[PDB]
Amino acid sequence: ERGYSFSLTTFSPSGKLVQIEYALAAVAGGAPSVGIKAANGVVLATEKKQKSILYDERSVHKVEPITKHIGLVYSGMGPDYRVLVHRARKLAQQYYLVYQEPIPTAQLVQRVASVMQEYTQSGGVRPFGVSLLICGWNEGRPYLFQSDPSGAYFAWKATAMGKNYVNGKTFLEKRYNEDLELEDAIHTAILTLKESFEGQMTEDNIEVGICNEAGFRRLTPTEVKDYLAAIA
Amino acid sequence: TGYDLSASTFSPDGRVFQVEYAMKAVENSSTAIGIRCKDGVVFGVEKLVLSKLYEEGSNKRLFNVDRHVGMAVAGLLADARSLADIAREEASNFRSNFGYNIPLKHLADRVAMYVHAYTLYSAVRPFGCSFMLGSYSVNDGAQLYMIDPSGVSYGYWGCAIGKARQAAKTEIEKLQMKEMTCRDIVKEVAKIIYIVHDEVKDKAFELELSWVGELTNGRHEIVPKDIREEAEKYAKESLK
Amino acid sequence: TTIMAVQFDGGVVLGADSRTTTGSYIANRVTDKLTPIHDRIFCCRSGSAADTQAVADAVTYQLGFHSIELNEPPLVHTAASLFKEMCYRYREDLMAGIIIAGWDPQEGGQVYSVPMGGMMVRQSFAIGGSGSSYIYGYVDATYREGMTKEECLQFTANALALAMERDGSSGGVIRLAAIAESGVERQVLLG
Amino acid sequence: SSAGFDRHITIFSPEGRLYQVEYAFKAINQGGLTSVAVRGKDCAVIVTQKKVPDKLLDSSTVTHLFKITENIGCVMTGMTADSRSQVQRARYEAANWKYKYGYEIPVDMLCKRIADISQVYTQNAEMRPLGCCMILIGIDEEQGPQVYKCDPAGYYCGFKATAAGVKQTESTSFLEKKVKKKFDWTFEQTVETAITCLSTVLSIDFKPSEIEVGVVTVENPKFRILTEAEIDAHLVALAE
Amino acid sequence: TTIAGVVYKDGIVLGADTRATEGMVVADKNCSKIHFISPNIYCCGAGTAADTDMTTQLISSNLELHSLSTGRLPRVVTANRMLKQMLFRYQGYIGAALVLGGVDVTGPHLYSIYPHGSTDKLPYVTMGSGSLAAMAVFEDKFRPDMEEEEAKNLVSEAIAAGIFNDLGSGSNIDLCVISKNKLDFLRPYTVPNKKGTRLGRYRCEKGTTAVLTEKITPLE
Amino acid sequence: SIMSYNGGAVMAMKGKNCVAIAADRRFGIQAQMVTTDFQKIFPMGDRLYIGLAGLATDVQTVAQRLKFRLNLYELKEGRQIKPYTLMSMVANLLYEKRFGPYYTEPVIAGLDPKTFKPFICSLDLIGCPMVTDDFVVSGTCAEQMYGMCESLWEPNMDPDHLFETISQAMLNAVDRDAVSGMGVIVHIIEKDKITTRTLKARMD
Repeated sequence: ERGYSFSLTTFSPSGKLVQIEYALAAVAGGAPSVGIKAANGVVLATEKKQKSILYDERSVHKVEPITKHIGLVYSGMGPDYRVLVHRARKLAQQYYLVYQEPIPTAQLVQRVASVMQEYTQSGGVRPFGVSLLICGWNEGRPYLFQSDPSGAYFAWKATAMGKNYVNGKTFLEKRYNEDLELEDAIHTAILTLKESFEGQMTEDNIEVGICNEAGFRRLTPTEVKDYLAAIA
Repeated sequence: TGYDLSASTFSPDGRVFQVEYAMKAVENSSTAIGIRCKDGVVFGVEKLVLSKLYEEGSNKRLFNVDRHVGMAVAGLLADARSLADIAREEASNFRSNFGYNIPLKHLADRVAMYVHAYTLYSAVRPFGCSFMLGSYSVNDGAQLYMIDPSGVSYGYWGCAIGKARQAAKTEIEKLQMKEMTCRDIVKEVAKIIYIVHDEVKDKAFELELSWVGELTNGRHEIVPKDIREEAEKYAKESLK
Repeated sequence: TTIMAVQFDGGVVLGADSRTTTGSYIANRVTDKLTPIHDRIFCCRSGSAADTQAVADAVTYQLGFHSIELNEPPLVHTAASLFKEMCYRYREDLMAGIIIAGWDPQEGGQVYSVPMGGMMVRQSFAIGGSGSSYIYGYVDATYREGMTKEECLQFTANALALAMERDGSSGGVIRLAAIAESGVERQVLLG
Repeated sequence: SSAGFDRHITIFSPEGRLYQVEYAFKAINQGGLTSVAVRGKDCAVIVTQKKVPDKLLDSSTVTHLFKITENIGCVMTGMTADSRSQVQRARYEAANWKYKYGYEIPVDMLCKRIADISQVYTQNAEMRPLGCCMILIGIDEEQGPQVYKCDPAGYYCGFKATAAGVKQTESTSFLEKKVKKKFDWTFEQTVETAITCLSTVLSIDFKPSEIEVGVVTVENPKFRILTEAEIDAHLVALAE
Repeated sequence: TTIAGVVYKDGIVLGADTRATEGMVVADKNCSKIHFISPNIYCCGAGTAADTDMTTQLISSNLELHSLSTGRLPRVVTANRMLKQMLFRYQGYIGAALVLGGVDVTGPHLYSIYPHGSTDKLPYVTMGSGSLAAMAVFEDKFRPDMEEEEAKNLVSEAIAAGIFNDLGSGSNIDLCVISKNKLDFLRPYTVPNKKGTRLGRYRCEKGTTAVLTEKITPLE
Repeated sequence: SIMSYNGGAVMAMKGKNCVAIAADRRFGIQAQMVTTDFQKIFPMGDRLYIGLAGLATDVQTVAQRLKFRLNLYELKEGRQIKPYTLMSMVANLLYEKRFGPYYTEPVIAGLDPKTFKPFICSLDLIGCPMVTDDFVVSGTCAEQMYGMCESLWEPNMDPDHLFETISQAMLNAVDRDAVSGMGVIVHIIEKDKITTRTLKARMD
């Protein structure tokens, strides 16, 4: 190219960055999701509806593993999601080649947020449109983090992203507590996912991954049919 | 309109006007036609004299890409010269890397992808040229190709590029070209050029005929029309 | 190591020993010295093992990509041209004894020779390898123009068996291949 | 809502939209074409019409069925120049799989790598996002046949019956009305639904010389383009 | 250093020894020479010890990257193609002699890799310094499609032939049995060499060593 | 050799719940000594040390590069470093100079930061790690140190007899070496405290 390298983001006279606040609007207009940190594990659940009766549901996955104890979901736009996944995979192995030890979940979010930072400040590119929820059970205690296209990150007990997140903000505040089991957490994660779903919730409209201390695992539709088998 | 400065932007209905604008710059160029017989390809260019100080064979639009491939350009002449040097250079690498002559079906693919790359970026513009590609082989017969400024390239039996694109192929298609020899084609190309617009809004023109096929033993060269002068002896008989 | 290639009217016939040695020890007792490139073009390789394996994978990548573009079966002369480009450029770095043979729709059977220098030449029959010098005077007193396929399978089998009997780096088992318009007939022989 | 340069380049608008990519979704529709893919059985069927408006224009150099590898074939919609450059990357990166990894590329893995190239054109600016679409077929061992579809936005999916071109909303309404009952798919049922869905949406009842059929089956897993004769054999078979 | 492998009727048995020397001095009495690659593929190392360690972790990193992106079980020919293409680029400067084995969808596959980049597919291989002694047991006592315990007895016999040749080991014969479903990994499979007992009195006294300067620093 | 240019000897030994490490004190060019207070044992956090031997250039250079990477590690993570993590860190640093290698051979000794578990390992000059359960040695006088440790080591030893064993091993082996000596320093660490003693050696 010509080699311009000028950034597309500058300060308002009020002092706000306009484009990053626009990218958060595209995050809120995505598919809803929920994550709940329980006493023994972390539960992630999202809401996957095909637009037709033709689409296969065993092809694309939403709950996505990073390492064998770290998973990752999103609420935003699908195509921008696959970039940072493949980025975070290669980034996790670079830790493992140096230190010969699987990366802790706190250290992974340190580096992935710096990647999403770099597309805001640099030249000619726009930021992402994808927020994340990152989970894992490293060193006994499990973890649940959220990143955003601004580059910041937080640490949630239980939160929701996507459409109607202010409804799931209130519902999880009244439903969650200090401790549960993993099985109680999946029960209240579907009950908050049943808040904004369609008329019928099947084994294929939702898609759930968990974090045991034995490792990360996403659930097959055998269990999710048997778990939503009239358990609320 | 107001969306048509760069070639990197879309219109609100989904097209690129910078490609649309460059196509109808070729439309103002003089007519050059092409036609293939059962054992060769015959080119033909209506070329008009600038004033008088043209020196009878200057700045010709019949190029010579390879041993057996040549062009029949029309449009911006200087833009076609640089584009012809891409095709000259492309056939040399195929010779050096594979040891035999370039197939015409593959040569048109390599050029059209290079034309395609100027239709994407904002730093460059699309080409303002369109041209023909003719060749002949004993293992493949004769082929005739056609490349627009957008990069769309596929094969014809006869074609025309210029002002009278429609007005020439109206009477190309009334020829039984599947069984004619190319020596019979040469006097038939001569009338099609001479039918459309000899000196109506212009003053004078001059005819150029390129020539490849089995009679040239696979070579590509200009006709000997200084020999026998049979084009103008036969095209000017259509006065009645 | 001894490799062999004879053309006939229909196609070509290839042949080799195995015995991949290292100094005076046989590392591999049985070895595919002949390698497919396309469906009708083989090569038999000699010289360094790690060099000729690396070259043959690159030519298969280039020729296999080249024919899908043309939607045509490749020429045998096109395949022999690609080995010449890598061997002449990366000479002083490789020790390759490639012989390319195979049937072609345009031209029938062909045999090409690419020795360690980097030159290329077409021959009626071509041999190569370390133990090629021993049968080297047998082959031109026995060769006869206008053989059939079954004579050439008999011709190369007796030709390879003399070097395999004699040369210490050669021997093992005879691997043969017949390439024609119909198919590829590969067989393992001892005798 | 034009704010800054959101109607021109790839930046976010208010309300989270971005308009240049969703201008590309109807950049296909200037082609004037419709393609249909059907997976029903141990086979997979592509069908797409051609449009030949000229007698001078050839017949073999038109077909949009493109052979990627021996087991993978594809069909292209949208504009022609962006489509053929897209196939160049698909042919190229399928051979890099075989060179790097030592076996044949899956049809699922190839549609990812194509969609990631369309991602960077969406992500980075001053780079035009390739207004064309691609549908693949192929046989996967221990998985059966598959049909995939890649967007200019980089969104891919894989599904049973696929319509692309101008008439998605009419054809996909018909395919759900057809594939709701799990009828037996015996490789003649697959072609018969692939033909008669397009024959009702366009309402043509066509001659055997307008369409093509690409096919792959687990009895001959090579990609295979049907002949003009055997297209007529399936056509008179559904003539009731 | 003696490593060997075999292909029986269902899977692959790998074997190795447990000595690393420096010069002609035994540096390690127990060194793990069978390396992890994937849950179906393992690899034995010979040659430069640090070159085999850093190489076998890089490819094990990329196959974990490749299979997790693909979503299915890796292939042994993928691990072969990565190794032979890496080692050819270094022109044999990286001294690594490898035995590669695993069970794919297609079945068991055994390879041997030389540090210049030449590979061979064989039903049984031996590598290392004591490879000549171990190939004696194979070439005498191999028959195709053996059973489970017949194959484990053969490899443990072939490794033991190299141990009682020089540069053998402080013998702890290792075995890794790879099958279509079951995976085994046995570090102390056979211990033939026992160090004799110490028969002397070595009475040490709390104060038989003179100290010039002492120093105490507490902790928490 | 280049390893025999300055001499040196580093020994580590595992006890019951404690671990000991020792080194000599002599610095000198090939035959001429210079000083008797050259540090070869460096603290890397609490209850975890490292010892270096070989070319005295690369002894001081690697100990500064490793300290550079350690402090950046212990600030991105609030925890301290584990002993296995340091061994993987050092082997990465040595293998980067694969063809320009540092002429040193490290020895790492320390306890677990959470539990009481001791740890010893040593590396080559290009980074082949090697964990043991009894002792590791490095330096020019390697073979003298193997002969003492194979006879004097016992499995489960209090910090009293662990001190006397590594003292008798280092004093007798180094006096047989020519280019090593001039004093021996001993660190014996445990869960509660760290004891550093210097021994009465032959100064010849």
